[PDB]
Amino acid sequence: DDIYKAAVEQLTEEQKNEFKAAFDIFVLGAEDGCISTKELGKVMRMLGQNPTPEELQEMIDEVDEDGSGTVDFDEFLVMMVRCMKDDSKGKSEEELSDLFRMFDKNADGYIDLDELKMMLQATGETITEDDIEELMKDGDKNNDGRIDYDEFLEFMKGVE
Amino acid sequence: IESDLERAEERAELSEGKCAELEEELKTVTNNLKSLEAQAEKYSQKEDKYEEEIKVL
Amino acid sequence: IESDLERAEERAELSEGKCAELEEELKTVTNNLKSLEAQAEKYSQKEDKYEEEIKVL
Amino acid sequence: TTALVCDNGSGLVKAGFAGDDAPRAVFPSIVGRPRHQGVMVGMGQKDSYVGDEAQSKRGILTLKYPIEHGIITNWDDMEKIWHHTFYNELRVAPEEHPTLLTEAPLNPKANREKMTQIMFETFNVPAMYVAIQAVLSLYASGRTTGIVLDSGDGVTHNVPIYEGYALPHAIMRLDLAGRDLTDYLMKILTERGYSFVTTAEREIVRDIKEKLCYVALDFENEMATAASSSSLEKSYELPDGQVITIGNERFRCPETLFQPSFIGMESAGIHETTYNSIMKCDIDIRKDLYANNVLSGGTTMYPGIADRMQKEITALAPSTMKIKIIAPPERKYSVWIGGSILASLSTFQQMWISKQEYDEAGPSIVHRKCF
Amino acid sequence: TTALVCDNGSGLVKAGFAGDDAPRAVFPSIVGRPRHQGVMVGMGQKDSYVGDEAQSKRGILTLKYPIEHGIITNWDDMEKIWHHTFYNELRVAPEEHPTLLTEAPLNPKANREKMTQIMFETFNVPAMYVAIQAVLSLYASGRTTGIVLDSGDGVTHNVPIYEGYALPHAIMRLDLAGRDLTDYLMKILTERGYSFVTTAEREIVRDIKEKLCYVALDFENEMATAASSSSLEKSYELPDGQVITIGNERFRCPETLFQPSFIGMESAGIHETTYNSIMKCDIDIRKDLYANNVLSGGTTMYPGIADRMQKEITALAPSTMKIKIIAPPERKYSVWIGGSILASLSTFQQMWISKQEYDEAGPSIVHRKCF
Amino acid sequence: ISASRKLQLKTLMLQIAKQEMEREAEERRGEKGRVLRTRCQPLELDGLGFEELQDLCRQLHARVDKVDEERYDVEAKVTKNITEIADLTQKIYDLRGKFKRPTLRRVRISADAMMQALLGTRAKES
Amino acid sequence: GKRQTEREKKKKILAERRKALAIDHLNEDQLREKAKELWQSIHNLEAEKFDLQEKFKQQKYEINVLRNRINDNQ
Ligand SMILES: Nc1ncnc2c1ncn2[C@@H]1O[C@H](COP(=O)(O)OP(=O)(O)O)[C@@H](O)[C@H]1O
Ligand SMILES: Nc1ncnc2c1ncn2[C@@H]1O[C@H](COP(=O)(O)OP(=O)(O)O)[C@@H](O)[C@H]1O
Ligand SMILES: [Ca+2]
Ligand SMILES: [Ca+2]
Ligand SMILES: [Mg+2]
Ligand SMILES: [Mg+2]
Repeated sequence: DDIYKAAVEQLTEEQKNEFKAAFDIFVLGAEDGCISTKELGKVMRMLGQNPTPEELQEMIDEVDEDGSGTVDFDEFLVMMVRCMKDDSKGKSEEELSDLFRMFDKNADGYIDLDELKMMLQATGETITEDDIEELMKDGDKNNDGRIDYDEFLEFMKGVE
Repeated sequence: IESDLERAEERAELSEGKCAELEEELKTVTNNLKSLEAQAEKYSQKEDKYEEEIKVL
Repeated sequence: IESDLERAEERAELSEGKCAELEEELKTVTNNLKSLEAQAEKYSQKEDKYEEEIKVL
Repeated sequence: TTALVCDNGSGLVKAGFAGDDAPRAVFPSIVGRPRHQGVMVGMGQKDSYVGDEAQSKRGILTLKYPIEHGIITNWDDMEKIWHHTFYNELRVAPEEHPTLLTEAPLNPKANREKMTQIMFETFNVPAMYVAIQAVLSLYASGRTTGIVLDSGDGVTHNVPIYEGYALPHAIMRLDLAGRDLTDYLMKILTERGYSFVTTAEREIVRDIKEKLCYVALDFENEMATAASSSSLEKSYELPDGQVITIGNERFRCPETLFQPSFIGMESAGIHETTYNSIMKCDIDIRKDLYANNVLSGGTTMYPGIADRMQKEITALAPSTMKIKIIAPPERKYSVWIGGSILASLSTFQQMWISKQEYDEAGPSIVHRKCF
Repeated sequence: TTALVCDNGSGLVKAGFAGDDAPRAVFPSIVGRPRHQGVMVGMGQKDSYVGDEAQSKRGILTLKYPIEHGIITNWDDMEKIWHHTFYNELRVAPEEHPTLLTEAPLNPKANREKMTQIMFETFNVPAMYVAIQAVLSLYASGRTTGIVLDSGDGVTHNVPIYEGYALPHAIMRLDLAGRDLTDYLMKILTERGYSFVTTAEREIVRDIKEKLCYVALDFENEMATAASSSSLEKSYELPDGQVITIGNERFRCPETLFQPSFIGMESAGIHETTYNSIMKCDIDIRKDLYANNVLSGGTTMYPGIADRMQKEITALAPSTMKIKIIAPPERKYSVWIGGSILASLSTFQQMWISKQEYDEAGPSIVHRKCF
Repeated sequence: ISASRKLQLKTLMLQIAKQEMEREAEERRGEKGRVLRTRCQPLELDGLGFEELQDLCRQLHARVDKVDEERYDVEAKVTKNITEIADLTQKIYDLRGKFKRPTLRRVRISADAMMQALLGTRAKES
Repeated sequence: GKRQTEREKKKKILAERRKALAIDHLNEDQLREKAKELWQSIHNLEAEKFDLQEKFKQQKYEINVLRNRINDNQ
């Protein structure tokens, strides 16, 4: 899933052509071009089984930035990688707790913004201050500025 | 809207609790003031009596 | 639910106003009580001096 | 380091670090096991909720105080209460802090020895000291003489002190206190129809007593007035609605203090045991004790008691002496404030019972020079 | 492996694998032998059509429910229903799947013991567990407190729960349910001329009740309005034509729930047995039960019941408490959704009655610790 | 950065933190070994008659008993800490678990697995 | 007997943690052997003690973190 999402985001010819051929096969009644909810359900029914459409609708609108009943590109990628769970949610609880306690040099059970940004500098990866703000706001559940282990895991979801 | 209603309810509850506490505090301090005022009146009377006693003795 | 939420928020606002008024009352009465405590201490000193003079006489 | 000024009490445990103005954590001392069966799985249901947690789940618990009258009747529960107090309400391990417990006068020795043995073996404190609950209340008033009436919730005791020299032959300990007043109020409420029986509803009756009851200046006049007019009937809303109206039960509950014949006790009220405690003292320090009568403890917070007691003592005492009753507004925590002051003194720093001393003489060290 | 969350019920058997949102197969629990003679040879006529097959051939059958009021009165038919449910509606052999049956409160012991004996001897499951039908409905709501009124088709029971601790002394089980409402509707339809007698036509009356009846907000005003205007008369087409018009029978059929004197029952309605069930609880958890009243079961799907019940309880309850009635849209399958959630828990995985345990203690194991 | 890009950013963050933990453990082990070397000091054996060796043995046994009592104390502390952290972890789970029951579906097979079941071996990438 | 249980626990701590010392029957050379064995025993015991201290420190750190997270969530 984690490999597949990244691969299909900027895929070469092969599996994107496979998706296109899947749609070409799906034209037996459903031809909306951009997969809507009704066409998605029609495709799933013509497959040969009667699954609960709740998973289909969660795929089609839940992870979406729009949730309009239609299928986007990265949204379809999330749909494809969502059947299984291969992305290890940003490490494991033991690893995350160890990295947070070494992160919590102040041993206060929370990560202040100052040590947060200092660690971010220590990362050395690509810098994005808007992404820094997004991560902080993910840690702004009670909006106390500091980020506990709960919110730390919250924005560590799917980190591969 | 349900979450909004829950937040409104909890805010109202906190405000009412603080109001009750303030009521209790004001009651106590006002009772203290009343008692002290009565004591002060009695003390003025006692002071006049003591001065009279000083003069006569 | 929407109507109930609106009523709850209005109740919370009213309670906050009441709490502010109670705070004002509490501070005023506290100041008055301190003033009367000082007055009573002066009363006590006067009584002490009068008692001593009575004993001497 | 800093000292832990704990104060077991009976009804409210008050604790905090030495040198402050108010206790850090104040919470009822009750340990309540659940009594029903429990059907939800994985709800995380514990086997005993202690402290202030069991005052919120009291609907399905059976609260039971571990301290009856000063003495401790259930040592396991008391150990649980202490463990909670140290670890969750203060979050300071006891391995690095001296402790200063408090104990009522004239209590059984075994209680005090077991207390020190627990503090030294289980919690493993560096050094602990046990002090009489009235001397601290005298510290807090900033006096050095005076006769202090410390009417707690478990036991009411009356220790006279002069110039720092306590008079051991004049301590009058009486076992009427707030708990008996709660039971008597719960018993006289039945005269209107309200029946409280469960050990959880005792807390509701306690709240009624705290918020409504007051001490009458003159008992017969109040009984006559409440029986003609209706200006006294104050109402109160139970935890579920159904408001109740308390009539002349308001000043009849705390009147038991001055007439212990109401609950069948033989002894004289708190207005006459103070005068008796004074009269046992020497003839030359009675004026100072008359002028410096100190009130403390929770139960002396009834509105209008500092006037009733003064009127009664003035009736008993000779007409020439001046009767003055010291009633500080911080009455409830007076013992703990005094404990903080005592623990903060430099002269007191060598009176602690050091652990090596306990190892050499056993728990009976507390009765020795280190009192 | 996965667990089978079966739910016998009385009127509709709901089953499905643990961990889903809705039961996989829902079908009436009726077993109907043919009653006429039969002349065609080789037609392949069976001796008993069960489940949803007998709702299509009901014209020549005599349908008879094997569960009267929660209890099971005809064990052979119930065994047949279970066999059908396992093999044809789910197609999973029971030799490789744990089962989680459900049972009404206060049912006879012998029923439960026979149920477990059948499941262990005939179908030979690995492990089965029996749960009270109301705790599951409380699971599905995602709460942990609240008093749940589970008005099924067989029996209406009202189990209050607080903080996961069920109160066994406050369960009020009443035997009025959907079946009695069907019979009463079939009895009052005769006032217009329509006579339904056959056990097959009871199904038609049930369909009329489901599609047309509703609970009136105020009974007398509706009775007065339906007797003057004609805005209520809704028509319905029988399985052969000859449409019928239901007048004030619409809200008189489900009114029996709030006035069981209509069908001659003495007890009080579902609006007053909930208040009585609350008042038996302790005085400190009544506010939470008032605020978290939960509805479940099929019969609570009448349009307009969540308002009538709230109005009635608000009339009975003290004016200060807030009365809230939780009526999720997935009411019918609430018990089964809760059953799926409970079977999917890791903490619950060791509560099953393993087969070796049954072999050692006999069928009476169900009353023991493994409840 | 893209969503995947910031996921890789946090991945590098976790890698840096893991390296920091590795060096922390290495320095912990080295410094504790040095500290024990300071305490656990080797002593001479040769050149000593019977009495000196017997006295050394007595001292060693006394120190063994003392440090064994101390080890019991620290082990009891460790056990208490284990119990307390287990209780805190369980409380954390209670506050943020239990009611987290997801949509357990046996019909939404894996996209590769479901596609194979409905088509044979069509799905072979995922 | 719970108080008796803890008292016998600490008594066994004071007694059983001490082991059997036998060095006088061991000749000067065997005495050196016994001294070496006791030396290794005490050094390993102090190693265990230090490891216990460090593990307790880490456990207490995690306890602080979890309790702080609880405070945040409440
Ligand atoms: N404001 C109040 N008015 C009347 N009674 C009170 C008040 N506060 C506390 N009490 C009574 O005093 C008791 C608490 O006494 P306290 O001084 O805490 O006892 P202890 O000496 O054990 O600490 C309570 O049980 C209550 O009955
Ligand atoms: N939509 C509806 N409106 C009114 N009544 C209904 C509706 N659906 C079901 N019922 C009644 O509820 C009964 C089904 O209840 P159910 O919850 O299946 O019982 P059980 O607890 O045995 O499963 C039916 O007999 C029917 O009378
Ligand atoms: Ca969309
Ligand atoms: Ca930090
Ligand atoms: Mg006290
Ligand atoms: Mg049911």
